[PDB]
Amino acid sequence: MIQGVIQKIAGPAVIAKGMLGARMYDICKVGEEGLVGEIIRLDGDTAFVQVYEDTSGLKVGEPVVSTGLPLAVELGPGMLNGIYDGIQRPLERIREKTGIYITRGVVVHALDREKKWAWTPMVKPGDEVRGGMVLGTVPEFGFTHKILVPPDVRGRVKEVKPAGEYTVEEPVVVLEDGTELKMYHTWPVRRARPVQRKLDPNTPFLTGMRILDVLFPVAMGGTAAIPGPFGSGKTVTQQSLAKWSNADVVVYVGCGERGNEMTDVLVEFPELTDPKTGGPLMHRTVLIANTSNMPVAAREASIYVGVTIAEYFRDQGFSVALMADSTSRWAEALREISSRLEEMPAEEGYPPYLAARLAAFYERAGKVITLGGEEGAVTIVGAVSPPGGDMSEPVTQSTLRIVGAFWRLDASLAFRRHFPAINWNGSYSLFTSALDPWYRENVAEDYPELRDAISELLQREAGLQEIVQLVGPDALQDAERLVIEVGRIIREDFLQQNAYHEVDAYCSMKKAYGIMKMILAFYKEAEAAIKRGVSIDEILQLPVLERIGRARYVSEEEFPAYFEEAMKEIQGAFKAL
Amino acid sequence: KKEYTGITYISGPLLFVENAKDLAYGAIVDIKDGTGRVRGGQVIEVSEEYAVIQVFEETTGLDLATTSVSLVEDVARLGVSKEMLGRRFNGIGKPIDGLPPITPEKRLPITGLPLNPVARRKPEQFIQTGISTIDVMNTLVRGQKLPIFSGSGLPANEIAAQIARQATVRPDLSGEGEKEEPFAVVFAAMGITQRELSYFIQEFERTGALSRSVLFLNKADDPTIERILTPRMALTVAEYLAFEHDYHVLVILTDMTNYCEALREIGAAREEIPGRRGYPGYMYTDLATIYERAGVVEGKKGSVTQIPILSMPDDDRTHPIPDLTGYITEGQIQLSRELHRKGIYPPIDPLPSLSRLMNNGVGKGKTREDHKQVSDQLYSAYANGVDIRKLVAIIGEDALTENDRRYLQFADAFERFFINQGQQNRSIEESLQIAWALLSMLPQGELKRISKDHIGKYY
Ligand SMILES: Nc1ncnc2c1ncn2[C@@H]1O[C@H](COP(=O)(O)OP(=O)(O)O)[C@@H](O)[C@H]1O
Repeated sequence: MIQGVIQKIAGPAVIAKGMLGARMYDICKVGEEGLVGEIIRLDGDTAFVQVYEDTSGLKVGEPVVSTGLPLAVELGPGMLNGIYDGIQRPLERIREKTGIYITRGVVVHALDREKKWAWTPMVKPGDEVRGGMVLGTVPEFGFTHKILVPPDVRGRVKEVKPAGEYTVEEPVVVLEDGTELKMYHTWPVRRARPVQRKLDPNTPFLTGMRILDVLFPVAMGGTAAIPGPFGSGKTVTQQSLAKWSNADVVVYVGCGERGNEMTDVLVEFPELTDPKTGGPLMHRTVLIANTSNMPVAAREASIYVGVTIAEYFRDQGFSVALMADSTSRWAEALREISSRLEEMPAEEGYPPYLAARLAAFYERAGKVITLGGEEGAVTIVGAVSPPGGDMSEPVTQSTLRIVGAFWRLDASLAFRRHFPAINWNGSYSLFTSALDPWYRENVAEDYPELRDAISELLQREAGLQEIVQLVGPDALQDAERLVIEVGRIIREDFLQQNAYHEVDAYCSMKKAYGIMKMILAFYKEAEAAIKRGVSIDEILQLPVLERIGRARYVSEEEFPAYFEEAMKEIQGAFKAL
Repeated sequence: KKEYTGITYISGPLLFVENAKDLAYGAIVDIKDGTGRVRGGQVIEVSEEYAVIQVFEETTGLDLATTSVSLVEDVARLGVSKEMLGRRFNGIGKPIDGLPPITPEKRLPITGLPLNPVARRKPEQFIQTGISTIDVMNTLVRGQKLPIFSGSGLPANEIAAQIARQATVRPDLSGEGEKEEPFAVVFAAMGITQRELSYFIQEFERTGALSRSVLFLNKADDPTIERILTPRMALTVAEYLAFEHDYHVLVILTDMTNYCEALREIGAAREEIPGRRGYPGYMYTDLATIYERAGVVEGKKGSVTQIPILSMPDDDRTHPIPDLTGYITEGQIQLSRELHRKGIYPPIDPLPSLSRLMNNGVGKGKTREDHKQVSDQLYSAYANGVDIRKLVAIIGEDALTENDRRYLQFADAFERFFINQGQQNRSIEESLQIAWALLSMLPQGELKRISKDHIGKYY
């Protein structure tokens, strides 16, 4: 095909010689072991091998042979309930052939070749088709797992095997075109499979963290970003989505995140129930995990595969939630190549490509009608990590002003003890107006007004905060200390959930909505308390405050009536005193 | 043509190309591959050995093996036509509406040249916007550049596209025939999301005004190269409007943060050493030239307005990208959280904000007489009240004298109604009235900046 040998091997990169006719970015095998390569530069006939795994133990003058396909995960039915290396290798089988070591020199298959499956067809043979037109529905768990024409294929059918178990590899469709569709179909990664067309979004991506659903929120096509220094909950706020999002598929993938946080979701996740079936929640799950410890270059691979997976599922028709855990390391990874190939860099040494390969990523999708005429959403909420705390640093900032919905996760907040506390005096979402329809109808018809008044206090409260630190809470009188305290409670109780309290760690709108109406009331009547002639001073020390306190803890079932009880308790417990 | 092939050394976005001689600096060329798809690359750095061409896009697939390069054309550029005036176009200058291309009347060198100084005629005219506050207090004069410093997440865009459609110069108030002069809004954003891309097109088409405007809008993802030329396009296209036919243009570029984000990358690869805090040394210059498309030029009657709106990252006024501008553009109109948190729209502060040149705006014999003094009224009045609103928190309200106690209430009516203006459009004349009214709230015979006459006719 095209073959040469090692000329210069030193570091994760190598330079082979005796090569020509290569193409940019192409998988290869290097060393006697065979390891998985990439073409990333040419210079006459010598080529920079980028070598996906480790190295060590190599000699100069060993195989170097390309096949000339440029990366791609082979996508088809049966992928859930697994874990996948950076080139989608199922570690199960690996573990079964090794022991307890990720060892080089490994080759297996992406989708297992044994299991056969219950087929069903749609179209009759002797029919016409065009790109991405649905064909067969193999069932798969609580899902219905369709199969499409691989994009950019068109023609006319000629046979169709009827129902029964059938292999993954099998050609179960023949064409009058001499072509063959088999169950899966391989698709690159650098490209970006089209869809029928692009369209606006308006459906909220529910999430159940009050803080991500009453204040800042996200569109369905949403793109956002979450940052915060080390020890800030960065991971855990993606944990919750992975077990309380509201869609078909969580596709949690993290690159450069430790084992411990991964494996845990593989021993807890079996025993839980989804809000959309009742089954083991692990059905809507991917995990393409590729922890820090592993190779260098894999950290680059990793993401773009799970972007693609994000398309692949959307494609069938569902509602992708992809979230990359800790994309920033990716930058570091990219830049480690750089160093060795000698590319002068831009600030903070990142090679100038920060935008180049960022900006393509995040733009990707949301509510986009498919070739199949389904409603496709790509939901990404990117995690990032700065390396300082200085948000001024480039790789961070470049995220803003490429995507909307910015949440910032304050650092000094969290040292105390809340979670997943954010600064809402940093943060800002954009998506928040085009959510109004759905909210009105679905939730309550007066909700957005009732929320803006909450921000009315909340963002105004700093107005006083500063003056507190300029002359104490002393000599701030009473419409003064009203607010301070109201709001004090507003974050003490409306902004801090957990991810470990047994219940109360997920909410419906309508519940949350409830909590939120109370407080307004309490503000209102208090406003009329002091104006009438009494004082907050004791009002704080009313028993009824603490009822508003503990409040969040009761569950839904009780919730209506809980809430109704305070609805009595208010009007009496003001007028009396 | 057929020709120049055997390309050696391609690393990432750079590309060396075998012996050409034909080429020129600032040439642009077709790269062709092994699969028929074609790609473009600008001609930078060339010698007696090689030239340097730059893949615009991705380079996925290329080969040491032959896959030639076609010389497109000298110093590329584009033509123009009056036809253009309701279209949808991307970057370079291709039809994104889906209706067949233009047909010239000219070709235009896209390095925009620089004017002359004598030729320029001092501004003296006026332009309404249709937004209030940015006409009353600090008034966009005609043939003027000026920019809206936004914050990180305050909503620029909307406050953009309102002031897109809304404006119409009233020559009326000055005296002359109405349709002696028509209005062209030339608009270009960049780094727009699939999301953003749609908020424009929806609003634009709504009541429609696409039929009196030109589009240009270089998607976010889209190659970084073309980005660089992108504005220069819609700038030069603007010339052809006023100088060869007279028109009154309003150019509105957007998000020049992107302009530099994107910039840097280019320079970072093409070589140089970046100066202070990055932002490649020759920024000052490069940025300068994307602003000399403005002002009226004697004899000629039409002219260009710049409003380029951009966002800072450090939320300052010290980071260079905005700071820089602030030496060559002439004023500043910020947006604060404060307003916006409390929910107003479009939040444009008062006091941070001020157009240095605006004296030759509004006039007694130009467009309404009293405006001058309204402007220095509500400003200085305002700031006086914003203190009280804080200090009332330390002493209660039982220690405010009468005159001044009213200066509190002023603020409330100012903030709640006056700078809010939803989707209501207004006009310079209706707007001045409102103002007046509010000023009536505080005690008279005191607003001593303004002269007595006027108060004797309005209250
Ligand atoms: N929702 C929560 N409830 C309780 N503790 C939390 C919560 N979120 C975070 N924490 C605590 O704070 C820690 C911060 O999360 P961590 O895993 O360190 O995130 P990262 O290192 O990715 O920023 C958690 O490990 C946990 O101990």
